[PDB]
Amino acid sequence: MELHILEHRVRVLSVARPGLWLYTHPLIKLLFLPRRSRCKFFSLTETPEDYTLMVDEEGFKELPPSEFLQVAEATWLVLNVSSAGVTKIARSVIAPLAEHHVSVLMLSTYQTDFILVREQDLSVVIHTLAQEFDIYREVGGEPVPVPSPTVHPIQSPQNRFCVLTLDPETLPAIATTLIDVLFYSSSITFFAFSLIEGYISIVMDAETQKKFPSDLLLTSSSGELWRMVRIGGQPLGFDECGIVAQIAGPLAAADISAYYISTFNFDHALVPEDGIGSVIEVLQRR
Amino acid sequence: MELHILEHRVRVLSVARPGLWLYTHPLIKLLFLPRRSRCKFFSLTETPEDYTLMVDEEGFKELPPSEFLQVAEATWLVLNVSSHSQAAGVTKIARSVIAPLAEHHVSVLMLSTYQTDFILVREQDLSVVIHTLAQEFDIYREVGGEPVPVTRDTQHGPSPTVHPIQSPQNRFCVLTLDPETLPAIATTLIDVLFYSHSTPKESSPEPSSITFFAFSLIEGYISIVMDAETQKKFPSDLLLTSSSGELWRMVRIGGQPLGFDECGIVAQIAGPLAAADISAYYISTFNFDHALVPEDGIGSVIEVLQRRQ
Ligand SMILES: NC(=[NH2+])NCCC[C@H](N)C(=O)O
Ligand SMILES: NC(=[NH2+])NCCC[C@H](N)C(=O)O
Repeated sequence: MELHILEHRVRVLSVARPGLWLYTHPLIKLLFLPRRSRCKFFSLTETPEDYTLMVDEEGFKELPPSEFLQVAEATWLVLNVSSAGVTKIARSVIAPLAEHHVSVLMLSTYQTDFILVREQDLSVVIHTLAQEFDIYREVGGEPVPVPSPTVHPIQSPQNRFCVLTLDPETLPAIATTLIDVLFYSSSITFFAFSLIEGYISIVMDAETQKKFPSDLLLTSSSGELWRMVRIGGQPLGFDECGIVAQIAGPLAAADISAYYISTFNFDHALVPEDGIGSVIEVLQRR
Repeated sequence: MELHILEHRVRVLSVARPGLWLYTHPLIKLLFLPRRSRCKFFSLTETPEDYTLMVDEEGFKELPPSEFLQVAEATWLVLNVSSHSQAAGVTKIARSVIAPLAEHHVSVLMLSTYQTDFILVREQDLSVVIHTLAQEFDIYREVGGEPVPVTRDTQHGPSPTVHPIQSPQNRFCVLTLDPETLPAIATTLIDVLFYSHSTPKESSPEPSSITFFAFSLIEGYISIVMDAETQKKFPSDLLLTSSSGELWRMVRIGGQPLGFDECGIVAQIAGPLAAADISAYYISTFNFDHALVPEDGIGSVIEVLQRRQ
């Protein structure tokens, strides 16, 4: 098993909903126009609270400072396990990093699971994981060999979610709908779009999927729908460890698959829709 | 022949290039989202100076005031002559519409599109317009999308002058599009309009290039005026031309910003072009006027227009 430190230096941002209009011009650029910036890591998540942006240093330069725009304190590095679910790395990655006081942010996409850590913790990350993983650093597309735990409240909306991908050539065909959804539109709004290393991933409501032109959004498991578990009552911050470990741990022990996405304020786990009853019950035992 | 007063009340605006960030949200909406606006008249023209908007009262509400937004005084009414019974465009109406309105001191704004030629007049001038044109035209007013017969019914700018002209070397296309195919060109249209390098604002009788891009959605119909080089950026089988071979040269009519009060600017261009039977589309922007003539006729046009007095 290999751990890869990817060639991305990511900043974590919050755009306040009343001030999204101001970032329309830079965000349209990052969403749709790859020749217009050197951005290679772009992730946008809409929640009721805010729009969460995970973006590299180059994409970060597109976004001017304002009262509507929060920036998390550190530069984040991106981790990836190779040879689509967080359950499989709960014991090997998530729990050991939580135990060694390394704070994470999660980004599950259609393609793979990204684990983000702060630049300051890389030495601790390597030390913790060098024994189990062959650790590689991505340079020029080539692999090169190298704050107190709390039980958090959980809730599940009735929304049914799809984890989707797209042929990068067909992105222009969904542009107007994606613009409409993002900038102009128990229930909780959740919309995630990411463009990472040319790969498109979209997390979407079943009702929102109806708005898109047919036969463009692709998935290997068509009709596989996911229920959301929202994690935290208060805003979670970026210092507290063991939050992902509280969720992925019991789910791995029950052998239930999960996507995991961290927003600026809250954590979000996606579980198979018919297994939601088992999931709530399993997590109730912490 | 008939003259139709269309069912539109228009405001004329200028968004300065440095203020594009503030207006991207309202502009994208008006361009691509017909369900989210009651707007039935939207015209956007990119120049090096600005973005000129001609928009109805409903679309006008989407645009908040700022140091980057300039709005003309008047509410404008839209006139149209359907004439298909020889030279094309505003040349068809130079003698019948444009010259008489100038003589009776009615200031105009022109918007030639793929479909037809729109003549914009200030609301306060409608009585004079009808009186000037009733003898030649059967005048109708659009009410609920149906024609209704019209039987009822001081200068504050600079003196009329001969305005300096220049002809940029760009080759322009007048294009339409199936409205159902607008989503397919959206990203390219966005890229061209809002994210491209434009020609500097800072003389030449024939400059190499000027930035000029016109898009309009009026009563469901799309019109695009575009550089021939710019056309290559778009996907292949979507833009519709109706021309095989010959394109259009711009004559920019300028000097000082033309304002909205001086009359006889369109007349001093369209009048001689009619006398020389040259096809002309004519687009007014916030600051300047733009005549499009057949590219092979450009030498004749310049020669004709330099005999103005
Ligand atoms: N803003 C957030 N979503 N914070 C929670 C992320 C997970 C937490 N830092 C952990 O290491 O377990
Ligand atoms: N802003 C302008 N483009 N003004 C010039 C428009 C033509 C002028 N008002 C005329 O009646 O002849």
